[PDB]
Amino acid sequence: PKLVYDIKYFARDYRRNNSYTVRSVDSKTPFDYSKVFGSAPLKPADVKTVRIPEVMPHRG
Amino acid sequence: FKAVADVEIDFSNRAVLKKYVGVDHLSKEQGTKAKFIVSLNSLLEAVKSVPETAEYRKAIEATCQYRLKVCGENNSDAAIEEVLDAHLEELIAESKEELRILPVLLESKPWDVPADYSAPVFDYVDASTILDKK
Amino acid sequence: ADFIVSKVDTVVNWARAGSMWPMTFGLACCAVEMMHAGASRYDLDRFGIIFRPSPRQSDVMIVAGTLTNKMAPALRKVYDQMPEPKWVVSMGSCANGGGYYHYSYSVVRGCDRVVPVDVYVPGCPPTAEGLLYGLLQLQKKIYRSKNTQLWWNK
Amino acid sequence: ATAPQDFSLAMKKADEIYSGKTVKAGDIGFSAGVPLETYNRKVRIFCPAKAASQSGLGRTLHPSSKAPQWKIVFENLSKWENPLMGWTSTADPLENVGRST
Amino acid sequence: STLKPFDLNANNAVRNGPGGRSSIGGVVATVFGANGFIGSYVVNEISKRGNQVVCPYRCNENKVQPLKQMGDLGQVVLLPEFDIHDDEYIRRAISRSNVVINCVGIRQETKNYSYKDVHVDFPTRLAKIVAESGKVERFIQVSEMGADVSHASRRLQTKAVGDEAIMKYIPDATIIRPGNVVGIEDYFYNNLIFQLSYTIVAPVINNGANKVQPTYILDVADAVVKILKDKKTSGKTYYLGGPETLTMRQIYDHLIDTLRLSNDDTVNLRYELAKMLYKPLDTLRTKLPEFPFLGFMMSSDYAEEQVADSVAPAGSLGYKDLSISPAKVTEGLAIEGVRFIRVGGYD
Amino acid sequence: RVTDLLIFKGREELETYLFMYKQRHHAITEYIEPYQIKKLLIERKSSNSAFLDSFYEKAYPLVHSKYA
Amino acid sequence: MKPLTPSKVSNFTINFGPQHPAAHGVLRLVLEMDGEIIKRADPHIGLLHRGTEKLLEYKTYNQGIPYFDRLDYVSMMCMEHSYVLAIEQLLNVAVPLRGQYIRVLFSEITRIMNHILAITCHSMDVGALTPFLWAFEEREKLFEFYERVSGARMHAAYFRVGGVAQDLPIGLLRDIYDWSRQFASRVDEMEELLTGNRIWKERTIDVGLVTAQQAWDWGCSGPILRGSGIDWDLRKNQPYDVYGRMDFNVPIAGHGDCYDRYLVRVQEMRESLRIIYQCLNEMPDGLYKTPDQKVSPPSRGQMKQSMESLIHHFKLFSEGYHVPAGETYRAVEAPKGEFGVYLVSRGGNRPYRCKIRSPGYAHLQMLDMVAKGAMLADVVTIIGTLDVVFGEIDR
Amino acid sequence: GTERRPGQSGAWKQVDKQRYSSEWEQDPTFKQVPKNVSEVLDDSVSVLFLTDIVRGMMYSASGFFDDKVTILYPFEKGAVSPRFRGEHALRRYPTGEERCISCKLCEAICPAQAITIEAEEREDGSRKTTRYDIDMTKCIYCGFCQEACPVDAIVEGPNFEFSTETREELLYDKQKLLENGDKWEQEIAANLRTESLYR
Amino acid sequence: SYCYARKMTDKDYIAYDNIKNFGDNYLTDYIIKTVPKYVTMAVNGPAQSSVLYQEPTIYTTPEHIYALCAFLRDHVNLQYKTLIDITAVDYPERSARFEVVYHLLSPRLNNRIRIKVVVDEVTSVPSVSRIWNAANWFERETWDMFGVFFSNHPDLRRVLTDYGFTGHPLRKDFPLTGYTEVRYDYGKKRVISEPLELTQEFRYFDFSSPWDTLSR
Ligand SMILES: CCCCCCCCCCCCCCCCCCCC(=O)O[C@H](COC(=O)CCCCCCCCCCCCCC)COP(=O)(O)OCCN
Ligand SMILES: NC(=O)C1=CN([C@@H]2O[C@H](COP(=O)(O)OP(=O)(O)OC[C@H]3O[C@@H](n4cnc5c(N)ncnc54)[C@H](OP(=O)(O)O)[C@@H]3O)[C@@H](O)[C@H]2O)C=CC1
Ligand code: SF4
Ligand code: SF4
Ligand code: SF4
Repeated sequence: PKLVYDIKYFARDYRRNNSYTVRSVDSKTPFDYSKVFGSAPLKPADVKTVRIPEVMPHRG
Repeated sequence: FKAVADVEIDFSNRAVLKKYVGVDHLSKEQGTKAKFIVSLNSLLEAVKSVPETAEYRKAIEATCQYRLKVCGENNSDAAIEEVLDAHLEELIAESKEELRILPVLLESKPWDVPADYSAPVFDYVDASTILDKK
Repeated sequence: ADFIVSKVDTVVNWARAGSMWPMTFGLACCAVEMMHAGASRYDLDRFGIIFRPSPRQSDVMIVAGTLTNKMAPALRKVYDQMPEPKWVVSMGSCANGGGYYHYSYSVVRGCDRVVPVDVYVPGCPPTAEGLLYGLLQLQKKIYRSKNTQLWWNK
Repeated sequence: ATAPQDFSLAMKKADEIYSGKTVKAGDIGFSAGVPLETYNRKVRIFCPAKAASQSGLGRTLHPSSKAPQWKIVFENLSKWENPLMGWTSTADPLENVGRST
Repeated sequence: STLKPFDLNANNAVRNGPGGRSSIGGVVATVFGANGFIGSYVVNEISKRGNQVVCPYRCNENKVQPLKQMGDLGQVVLLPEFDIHDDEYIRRAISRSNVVINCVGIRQETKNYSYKDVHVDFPTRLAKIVAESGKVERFIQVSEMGADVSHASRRLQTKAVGDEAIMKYIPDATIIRPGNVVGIEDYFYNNLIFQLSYTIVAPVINNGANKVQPTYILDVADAVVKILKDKKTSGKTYYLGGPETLTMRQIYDHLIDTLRLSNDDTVNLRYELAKMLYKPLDTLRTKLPEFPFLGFMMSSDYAEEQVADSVAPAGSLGYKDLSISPAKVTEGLAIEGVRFIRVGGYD
Repeated sequence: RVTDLLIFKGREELETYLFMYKQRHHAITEYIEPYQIKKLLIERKSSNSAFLDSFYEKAYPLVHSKYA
Repeated sequence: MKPLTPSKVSNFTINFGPQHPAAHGVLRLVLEMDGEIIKRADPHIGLLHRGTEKLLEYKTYNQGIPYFDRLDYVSMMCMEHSYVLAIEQLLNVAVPLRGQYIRVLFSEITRIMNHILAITCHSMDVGALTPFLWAFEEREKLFEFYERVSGARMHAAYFRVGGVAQDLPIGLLRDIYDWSRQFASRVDEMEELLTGNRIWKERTIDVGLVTAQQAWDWGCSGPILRGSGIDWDLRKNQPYDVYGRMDFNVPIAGHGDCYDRYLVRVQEMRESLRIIYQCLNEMPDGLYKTPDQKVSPPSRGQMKQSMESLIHHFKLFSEGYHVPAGETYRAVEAPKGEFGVYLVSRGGNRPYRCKIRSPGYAHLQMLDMVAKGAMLADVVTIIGTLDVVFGEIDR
Repeated sequence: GTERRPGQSGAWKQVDKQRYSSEWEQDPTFKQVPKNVSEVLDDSVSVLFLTDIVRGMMYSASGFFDDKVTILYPFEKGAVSPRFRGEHALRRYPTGEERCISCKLCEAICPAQAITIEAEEREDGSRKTTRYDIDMTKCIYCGFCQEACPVDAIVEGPNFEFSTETREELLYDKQKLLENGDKWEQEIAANLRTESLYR
Repeated sequence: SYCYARKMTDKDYIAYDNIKNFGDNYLTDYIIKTVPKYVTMAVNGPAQSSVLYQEPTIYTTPEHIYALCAFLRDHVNLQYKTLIDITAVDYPERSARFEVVYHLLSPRLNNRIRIKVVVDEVTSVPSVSRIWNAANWFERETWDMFGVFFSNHPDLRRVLTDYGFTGHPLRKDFPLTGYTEVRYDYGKKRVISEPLELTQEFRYFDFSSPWDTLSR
């Protein structure tokens, strides 16, 4: 354990360091369907998959 | 997945699989490629009622075009299933389910909003991002 | 005669205590501990305790779970249908005193408010051996009674 | 005093976007379904003062404080001791609701 | 309505709470005969209001089971071994008690206990023991309405003699004298029904001429509470008769009607014949244990008490002095119990 | 609107008895018994005013009394 | 001028009361039946409503964990697991790998006992009593593991925010491994008595038929989905612990009848045995609870030697940790389906709102659709496959 | 096994479907028509001779002769681990001085609010409790109070035989808890010494 | 749509890349742009599905809830075929006290969405049972616990609370112990309800620190 003689919570404080940003969305600007379906596969070969996360986050 | 039946059956037959997992309950029809093409074209005809400069209509047009393309290059009906991550039967039922809510969307007309419409969006920033690095 | 009456009452106590027909009012967690207590590993049928589905044929009643205001009338109705000896055992903190749902709008603080309780078995859940200890305490209570001698000198 | 810049932002925003319909005073109390003698009880609306032991300003009405600090409290009623175990017994249903929630 | 205090000295200090189960009432009570029909309801009334009730009982755990539910923790104290001849136990029972209620009585004689013991010796002995203490403030004794020194029946005569002895030792005692009490566990309607249904013939002494004033158990239980809530009631005998005076023939007929019996099973066993049929059977009773087959009805004392009119004397205290309106025992909730048996749409 | 809610709740109260959700003893306890009790009640018209009676009874009038 | 045709009327509004060979708990069921066939079923619940959700609001977060154990007495670990996961998400707390493994292991163990009880109690409801007693000995062996780790056979309260309450006692992994060496043979013994039996087949085949669309419409989860042909598992589709590493296959059936769900549950027991073996072999070494002592209690020697640790111990066992303002819904694959907690925090030490999503609530709602056209005897089997727990249904 | 016959089913409508339609032969799980004479005899004798029944009969009959698993509860007791949470007990130091220092943390951590504590300064000057009562009809035996105590004063002993005949005896007090600690001192100490290694 | 088992082996993937992206970062913008009238505000926050991802929360008004739910279930790209639960949260500080929360699942998108309708005691929320059959009991529970009326519900009845219960228990103004208590009386051989008395009162322990900052 590297925390025995090296104590710094503010470096390891994730609870109080979360924040919420703000945006405004409007109907006038069109949605980018190029992003949604341009990256979509058109053939079986191009299919890409997201693997299951093996472990949940741990400090180590 | 693993079959829970002691009886030995072949799951590469691509019909014994469908009989085992109960796709027949979803639709008694075989669900060929031509049926999918017809369903997509009927959805395209249906969404004509929605105004031309409506984001919903553009979305349905884009999705139908993408799926008609995926039907285009892929001559195998199973290949369409692999690309679209679905059985052809449920892909066909999908367009009918879309057809069902068109009357409800034409009664309230959600696309009508004023030219100053603004929907505030609040986004969450994780501390792990900032603490580890910037 | 005072000797004969004593022999009769001790035989009657043996008969009543050895063959206890319990009816289990299994609301909640404790009913499964009772399930385990009547399983292979603890043989209640060796003790002579064998569960009977209907109240009319049961002489001991075990309240094992959280009694709610919705249920207490049904608990009392079941208790009234039982025959005259009718010993009642309260098992678990919920039945004994409301327990962990004590300060709730829907919970009765102890089945003692609704029905008289002879033996209280504490736990959450009470260990099965603890339930057998309570049943043996009730068996001792039955042995203690000398009804026929009291009948002679009444 | 600047801004919390957290979930409270969306909380306040949900507050200002939405609103409640006006009703006559006391009409909702009948809809609540509680005993009507509950509303015979009198209410004191106050903010707790700072404890003299501590020097923190969180509990006070201060620009630092971002939490609700105004309580509805009901008047104190009779309390007695359990004859068997000396526990504090009460018959007041509204004893701790106002302070707690 | 405003709750009225239990008029006991220094009650104002000890009392606290709304008057419910968990509240504190300043009444500690030793109710003799608690497991009986009358005693159980009195215990229920006293304990319901947060008071502590000491219940001496002859060893019988199953009989005293309902009394356990009556009160909160530590309020109903059940003393295991009660003997009417044991002074030390009586002193221990009334040690902390400021009111004592005596409901101990026997409907019939046995070999162990006679009327003169239970109805005379026990009241006198208990009266002396209560008098020497001084802490006990209120004493209530429960007796029959027809009890008189000049009564043919031995039960009703011994009861009156015991009441006079109690009045001698404690001058401030109140003698509650209810009529035939109707209840779910009563010995009036239940015995009449058992006579009508599981007996070959229902013998009725004379033609049912004897008049009675039956009262409901809840009314007597409330009357006990009203006695204890007023100190002005002390030293007075209250004849708690029912709202309506009825002949025994009317009650038998109305039971037959409510139960929808096919016809009248009652027969005329006139007096001077019961006095010959039951007279040896009394000597039989005094030499044999308690037997379910024969009791109460099958005695010369019952015939003697069913040839007189057990009604309240004209000038007398009653429910009106206690501001209670007695409920009719031939209609309403009182009669539900017999109603459940049969009403002609039933079975 | 409050009237609508109250009517819906009263309809629920009726439906409980009509559909046998509640039982006979519930009807006895909550309606018939109190009404019969009120008729059978005899009370002495108190000469003391309302304040005097509550003052004699309890320190805090707002607390309920049981078995009055 | 063409005659009209009249119809028939249904009566017999029966009341099916609390009944012992059924899913455990008290069930009041009002059934309208045309003759011997049911036309409407209206389950009456609230007989075990203890006001859990409102009681949570008056307790601190660590004080409210034992509520989740008692919500479902068959599967305690899975029930408290969702609560601790939601608090961890709001607190941004990372669980050490050993504790993640211990949680997955004991979750699989409670899954196995749940399936054992479900199958054997369902057989008892049918009327076969031998598998039931043959199963209690296994369930005792697993309760012994619980009493070893926590000191309580049923309500362990072992899962905590940031890890587990205590470490695994020495010798436990060997004992669990032995129980695993013999478990498959025991399950095969049970499987022969149930599977292949003509009376069991006749009682269960084509009873309680559900289709995939119906299951999604009514919000069903777990064995009900997988017996109809839906390849959906939270442990695979939405992993929540080191389940992603674990290698196991979803059991799938297609008919949707009672028998298919029974077969699914047996295969689920086998898959859980495989997951347990992987957990045993790959169990890491190190911390079992989070190193942060502002959300987890310090060790006893540490509180007895350090001032900061005594302060943290005092403020965690009196006030508790403060959870940042936010809302979260965390779901776990419980043995009965998907169990989720919707936790709303305003920044205090007590939950403002803790909604519990019952997997069995939607199944009991589905009872009416499933038990249409059936018989009075079929209701018991249909209830058995739903495997409803009424303390779990009535929070 | 898993395979099903056209005749055997539990639902009337499904029986009607299979009786009057041949969609069951399309389905893989069902058993197909025998197509040979010998297969017809095999299936006919299987159904008519109750074959599957007997196979379960032998495996059940194995139950008669296998080693019974049961415990004579009075004579033999089930295995109990050191961690076991049972009847509560207040503990004393080896000198005879109570370990309790009235921090009142166990009352704050009690999920069920079963502990009521009030204290004072003792004449010597120690922080000691004038009252420590636990409601065992309200306890849930979580063991949180044993976790919160900084001096090991309160422990859940190894005793599960503490049923009573009245509820008042289940309202423990300081004297009763101290007596329970005295009665089970050595066992509690051994369990704590073993448990200290882990935590 | 319906996750009918298709791939017999090698379905190790949580989902496809495109399906994940469309729902990881475009889902709220897509909803707002497609059906703008229904949406009033949107919040992206910690995910219901997982810790690592982000899931949307949409605030809509009671009048638009039925059409928004119908759009969410049957839109080709967004197929929220499942209603996980329906819940309400009481905020007495607000004029519109109750926030009715809807939790949905899209099996195809492997995503969770949360829909909030903010109402008060008098206003009603249209029932969504026709969209999801599971809603019936959830709306009945919301009516029982909080007192929120649901319009056009097939039969809105109380579920959890005792028969004859008129108060709504999960309202923040409702006492924790309630107002009444249940006991059997010997005199009247019935189980009866009486005003509450507590032998030992609930002890509220105020643990709040002045120095804390997380409290909002
Ligand atoms: C094939 C040879 C060709 C020659 C032709 C000869 C024809 C057979 C003549 C032999 C006479 C002996 C027959 C034994 C009795 C069986 C009667 C018919 C068998 C039968 O139909 O099977 C089931 C009846 O058995 C049951 O299942 C009843 C329940 C039994 C439970 C109790 C069992 C007791 C143990 C068995 C008796 C052992 C006695 C000694 C211990 C019905 O059911 P199904 O639906 O499958 O048939 C209907 C399918 N359309
Ligand atoms: N019809 C009525 O009920 C009426 C009754 N009364 C009078 O009220 C009194 C009681 O009424 P009720 O309760 O009906 O009579 P019960 O016999 O029902 O009650 C009698 C009580 O006295 C006890 N008891 C009797 N003999 C002895 C004894 N020798 N030693 C100790 N305890 C004894 C009994 O205990 P155990 O059960 O062990 O004997 C029982 O608890 C009687 O005197 C009766 O005359 C007044 C008006 C009418
Ligand atoms: S006492 Fe504990 S184990 Fe028993 S029913 Fe209540 S919560 Fe469940
Ligand atoms: S074990 Fe838990 S409930 Fe029992 S006294 Fe200790 S802290 Fe309280
Ligand atoms: S038992 Fe332990 S935790 Fe409880 S007051 Fe005493 S020292 Fe404190």
